[PDB]
Amino acid sequence: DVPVNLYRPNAPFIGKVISNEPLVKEGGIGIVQHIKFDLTGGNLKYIEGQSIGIIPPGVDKNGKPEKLRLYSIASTRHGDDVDDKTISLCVRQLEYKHPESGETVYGVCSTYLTHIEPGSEVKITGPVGKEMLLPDDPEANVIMLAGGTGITPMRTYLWRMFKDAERAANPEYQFKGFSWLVFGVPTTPNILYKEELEEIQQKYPDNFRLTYAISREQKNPQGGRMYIQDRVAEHADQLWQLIKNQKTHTYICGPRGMEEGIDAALSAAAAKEGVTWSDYQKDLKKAGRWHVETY
Ligand SMILES: Cc1cc2nc3c(=O)[nH]c(=O)nc-3n(C[C@H](O)[C@H](O)[C@H](O)COP(=O)(O)OP(=O)(O)OC[C@H]3O[C@@H](n4cnc5c(N)ncnc54)[C@H](O)[C@@H]3O)c2cc1C
Repeated sequence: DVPVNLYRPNAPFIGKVISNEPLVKEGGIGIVQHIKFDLTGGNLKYIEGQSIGIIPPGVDKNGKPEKLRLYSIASTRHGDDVDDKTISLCVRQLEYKHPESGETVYGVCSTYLTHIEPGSEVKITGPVGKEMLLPDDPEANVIMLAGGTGITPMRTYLWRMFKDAERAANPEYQFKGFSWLVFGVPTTPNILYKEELEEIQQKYPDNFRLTYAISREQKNPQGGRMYIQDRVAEHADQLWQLIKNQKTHTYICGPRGMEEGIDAALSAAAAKEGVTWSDYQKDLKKAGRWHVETY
């Protein structure tokens, strides 16, 4: 039922880039791009929460052909234009420091993708992943804990749930539960998809809450920079009360090691009612209701 591995690295899909638009507005840190690809000519179907591979051209430092890098899909099953013809990605350009051979090193596939022109041919594999799937239940609660490009599967959920054209195209999924996004980025220019996320909250104030953790603009109560863990600590009691519902699913996506502060915050909340969180979390993972994808 769930589409998986319709294309594989030995015979990938050759898709064309349609658009490559900036998501980091002026004044932000780094480059993150929304890249849309053409899927006509082949049979690549996908659903929300899945990933695709991109194989970059040329060779590595050892002369061997470059491997795929996995990217979370930014679009719903229908694509951004709700036509069943496209797929989108949300790609950060990886750039880093001076003690790693050279002066500034740029990541291979992400610099390729972030500078790619419309009309160019791309090797696409997949879709992969059954870890970040949205339930078919319209009455489910969805907590979304996103850091940076961790917004990317959250975009696919929130678009399916709340965009007018998506609701018209999906008669079996008219969402009426509650969704909460806690989004951690460094600046207000770095709030990826800000205007559309804020449009959804103004249109659906009882069904979507939007919380920001903006590190260069806000401080936590200890005087340090505001991160996603601090906003989870601020709302730990509320989030635990929602997690107790049998129909609540929680999604964690973003940088590796973000799980640690979220676990500590929900541990203090769960302990007030005599529950050890690390054990309750194991049962949620078993039930398929605690979904993690960090990198
Ligand atoms: C399931 C999954 C989903 C993902 N989704 C997305 C997504 O939606 N958007 C997105 O932008 N990315 C996503 N990523 C990460 C993405 O796959 C690639 O890892 C990333 O884009 C960098 O690939 P590259 O080819 O640009 O870098 P490479 O050229 O392979 O460079 C990466 C390598 O350089 C080193 N390196 C990286 N950062 C540093 C640092 N700060 N200091 C020192 N060394 C470092 C490491 O050796 C690392 O293996 C996802 C990863 C996974 C596993």
